[PDB]
Amino acid sequence: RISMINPRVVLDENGISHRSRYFIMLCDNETAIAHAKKTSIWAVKKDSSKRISDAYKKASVYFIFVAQQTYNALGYAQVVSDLNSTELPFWSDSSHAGGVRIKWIKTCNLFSAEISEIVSHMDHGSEARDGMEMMYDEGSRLCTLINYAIMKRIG
Repeated sequence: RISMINPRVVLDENGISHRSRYFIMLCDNETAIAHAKKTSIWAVKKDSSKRISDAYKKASVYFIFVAQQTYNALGYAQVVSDLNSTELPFWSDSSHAGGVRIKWIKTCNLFSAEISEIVSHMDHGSEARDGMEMMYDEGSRLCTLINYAIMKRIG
């Protein structure tokens, strides 16, 4: 099983790479995304914490940040620490299991129709669920689209 966009990337049964794994973060709080972009911390939901923590121990993990109401691209970051119940950001609530440190790769606030299309179909054809893992080809495409949109915006 080989990635459709990268012949050198082997995929598991789910279409997920063994080495690079991608999760979507759907944010509806300007204060939370602004805080995360300044302090490089994110809060992980209890519902997706086990799969995200297991991925952190096995591979490189990236969060792709998308606005809930618009699907605006907000950036993407590598997760660089495991879940910690004592380092939760101030905006977290009872639905969060713990915080993770992140390392921002790109940060923006823009719209891409191509990005919105991918997020709109990420749940096997339906709208993405917050915290879900995506396929390798979706994460690779989204990161490239963010890089390309940032690139074109500076011009």
